[PDB]
Amino acid sequence: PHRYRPGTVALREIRRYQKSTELLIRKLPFQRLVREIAQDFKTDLRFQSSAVMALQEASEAYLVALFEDTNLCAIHAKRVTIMPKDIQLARRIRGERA
Amino acid sequence: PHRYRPGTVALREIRRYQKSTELLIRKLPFQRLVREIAQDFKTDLRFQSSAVMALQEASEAYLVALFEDTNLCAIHAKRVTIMPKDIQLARRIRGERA
Amino acid sequence: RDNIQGITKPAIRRLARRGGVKRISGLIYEETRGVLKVFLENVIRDAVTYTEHAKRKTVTAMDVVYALKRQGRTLYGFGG
Amino acid sequence: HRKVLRDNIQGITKPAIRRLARRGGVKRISGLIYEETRGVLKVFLENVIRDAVTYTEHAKRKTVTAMDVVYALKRQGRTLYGFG
Amino acid sequence: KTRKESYAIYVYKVLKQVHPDTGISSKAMSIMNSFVNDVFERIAGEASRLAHYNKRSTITSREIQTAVRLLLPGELAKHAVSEGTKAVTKYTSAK
Amino acid sequence: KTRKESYAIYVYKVLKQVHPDTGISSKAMSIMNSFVNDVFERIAGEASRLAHYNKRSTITSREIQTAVRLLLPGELAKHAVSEGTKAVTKYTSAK
Amino acid sequence: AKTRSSRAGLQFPVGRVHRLLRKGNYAERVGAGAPVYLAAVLEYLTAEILELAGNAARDNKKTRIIPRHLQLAVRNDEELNKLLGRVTIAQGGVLPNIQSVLLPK
Amino acid sequence: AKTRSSRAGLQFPVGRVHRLLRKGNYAERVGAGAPVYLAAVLEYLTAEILELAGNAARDNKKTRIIPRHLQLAVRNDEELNKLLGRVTIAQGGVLPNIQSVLLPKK
DNA sequence: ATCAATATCCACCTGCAGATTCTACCAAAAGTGTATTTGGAAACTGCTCCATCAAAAGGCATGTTCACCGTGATTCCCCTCAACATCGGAAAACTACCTCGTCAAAGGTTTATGTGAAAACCATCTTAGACGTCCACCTATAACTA
DNA sequence: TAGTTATAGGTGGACGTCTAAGATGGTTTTCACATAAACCTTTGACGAGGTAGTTTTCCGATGTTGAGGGGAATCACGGTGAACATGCCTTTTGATGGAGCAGTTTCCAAATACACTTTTGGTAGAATCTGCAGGTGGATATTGAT
Repeated sequence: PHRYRPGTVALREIRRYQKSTELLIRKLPFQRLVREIAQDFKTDLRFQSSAVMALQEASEAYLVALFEDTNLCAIHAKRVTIMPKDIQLARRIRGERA
Repeated sequence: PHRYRPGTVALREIRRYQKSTELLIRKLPFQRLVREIAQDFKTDLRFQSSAVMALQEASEAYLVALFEDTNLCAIHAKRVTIMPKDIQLARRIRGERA
Repeated sequence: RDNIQGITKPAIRRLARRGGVKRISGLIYEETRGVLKVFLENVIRDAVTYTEHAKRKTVTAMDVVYALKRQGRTLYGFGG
Repeated sequence: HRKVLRDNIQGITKPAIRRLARRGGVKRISGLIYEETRGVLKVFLENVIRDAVTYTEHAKRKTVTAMDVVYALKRQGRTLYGFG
Repeated sequence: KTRKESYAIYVYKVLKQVHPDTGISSKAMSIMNSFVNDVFERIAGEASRLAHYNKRSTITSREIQTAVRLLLPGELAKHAVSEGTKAVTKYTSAK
Repeated sequence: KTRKESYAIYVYKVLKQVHPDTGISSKAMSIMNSFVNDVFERIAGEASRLAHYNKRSTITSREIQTAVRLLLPGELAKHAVSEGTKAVTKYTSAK
Repeated sequence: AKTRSSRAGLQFPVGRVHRLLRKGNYAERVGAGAPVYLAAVLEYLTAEILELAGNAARDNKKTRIIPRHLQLAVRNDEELNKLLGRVTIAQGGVLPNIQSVLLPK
Repeated sequence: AKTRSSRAGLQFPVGRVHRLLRKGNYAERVGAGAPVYLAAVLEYLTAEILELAGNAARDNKKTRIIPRHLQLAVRNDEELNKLLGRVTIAQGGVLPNIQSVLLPKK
């Protein structure tokens, strides 16, 4: 039997994904989340196929970016693990929670 | 002989300065720094009194505002002392050093 | 119903990894979803405000982008 | 006329620095800070003044007006109130 | 003479309206003035952009609305938007 | 007919002027187009504003300059402001 | 003659705004109701602050509203603070708020 | 007749820009040299990216410049990255950069 | 577990400056009113592209179980906070003094506001056709114990 | 260190959309001569006001001496996240019937563009304010040792 060490095949992913450009959310759950929030905001609305991805591209690139900043927050606390406490600090300094 | 405890007459000021609105740098040493950065940038110039103060108001405000953000970066790392490491982070997420 | 929970915990960590992320808490995945919702809400809100104004019933890519611009998230690649 | 300018950046007194810091809600301040600060300030000022003058220059004027300073701060996304 | 028309006259009018027994520092009035201006530019352009986006060649009250509905935070938008349609509809009737 | 004018025709021209044996995606073209668009808007307004600041009733190449000097970072501004004054002087002379 | 402002029951200059939207190259063509609508939005917001400013000036035991009062208003208020996010007020000061981690024992 | 673009030795549409500055309500009056100046700035910047894009597309062993190449260009470059600060590129990806605190042991 | 004892509000009251508050007057704007100007919102109408429902990979979803990283302290080493000593230098008046940024003129461009006539450049794709997906097949670089 | 799990890769052949050469129709611009209308380069000149220059005053700055206590430095070892599995719901990856909404041609007004014709501003110009800006006690907290 073989076993990978904890937090070390983790890296294989990071590099792999940092190399790739593609969307890390399946369009459909996202599609569902978008259409929901729009109707939960204005009754019966349609969306250009482009418009949905456009949003996803935006959405992800943001999280992507947020996480980067959240990363450093952890490391600053002499920590290794990201937690609500970080995102809080991240968003508060950014100015969206400030 | 009467002595205030270390880190307790500190707070006096906080409460004192947070309540006031005056500028915490002396006009003149500031005056020079502005004229310098501008002359050793574009020679033999002049500054309307206001244009000088307008700068200082702004400059001060900025730093106080930065310190706020900095403070939270200390408090995040369990710490209670502001050090370059914090400002680095503070600016980093703010986007100017990233 | 909980399409916000449709943002799969792996899809979350995949996005996290791309940020340069080594260790991820269980509490994160919820917090994240929250933030995303907030983000989306804010965008879509403004996005629709345009669709609505155009006297249109279909949300265009432009609407989505003009909203992102307003947000200070300037997007490239959709006629933006 | 004229005299020259040398470490006016050091003219931003260490106390003046901590006074500003206190107003941020600051309890403990390192010795290394005071330099870092000055750095940041310089950077700030540089960036502002740069744009600020770019206006003065454009106006075909030799005097830096409050407006120039403000239109610069606006550009910077530091919208200032109280100088027209 | 130079003549640099402001708003102080009106800001004073709408002060005395809410608070008839309260003055105001010229410094504060200036801040206040920079506000009404800042707010103007913000809305005006956001609406200027709108006509363009919509290949529309005329600025309308309808444009101001959506600009206001975009730029202004929650309840404040609602309250402003209301008073807008309110003064407008008064101007339409009382011609 | 619809007619949706882009820049792609020119984008490709200058592409082959820098790398003759190198193409482009259509999706990358869209990004490139959005750039020239955003960058257009950026400097434009910046300079549109500049006229008003200085009470000037007409945009000039001069307003573009200072606008570029403002909008564009360090060395890239220098290099830009160059080709600008360059192509300009070529138009004035070879008129 | 009747002032266009009074034709909407406003204190703010409806005519001025109409001119100010022309002298800004906002569009080829300005509306007739838009300078009215906007002049009111502005009126509302002005009065809205002034409202919160007055009380601020009163809590601090004064007649004339000074800068600090405008900041104490805006920053203590939820929505204005969001609207005036990227904005700094001259002689504004700051909301006294110490972290509940630095407080004594 | 001679194209105004060739009168400045440019590939970018000098006439188009002249019209585009009118159809934007930028000012009451547009200049004659301004549409020229700007058309060039744009030309330069376009070419400037494309330059860095080409090489990026070449390092990754391809002919056609795709989105990723544009991002790999912009974000790896110092100044563009600053200019396109608040900007996101569709299908951009990210610069691979792991923190030198999470890396193994030896 | 009660006493020193700064420095806080704060109590008035000096008095000093920065509000309004008349009283205009240029008088810039704003407003009244009329033809001209055109941008719109008016109603049609042929379709692009948006939502319908359904075949089979693709990857989501707990489960099990173990290996390091903080809802544990504790130590202790030296960071920087707190009086206080002592002038240097900021501030806060006035005095030249002359540098430059406005009000008014004043032609001299520099630009716009018509439209015939050729000249890109974009639907419109139309059609080659070419770089790239998409993975075989074994290199082959690291990895976590044999 | 030498493995032997896990694919770091890694390097090359056909289908396959989907670059981009082409052409054809425009056709929408783009240009290129018209014509004062007017936006801007002087260009004096007069003062604001911004620089410098001088002085007297006290108000923060600096530069020590301690040393309480906050920063990190490591342990107990809890116990929280990452593997390494099959368990499959559901998200792709494909058709196909019309709500919407662009492209057309229109009077209907809903703004431009002027001519004067009264005001609402707006500095300014003082004209007197009269709110609050420090000055010396003073009662009053709350630290930090008796």
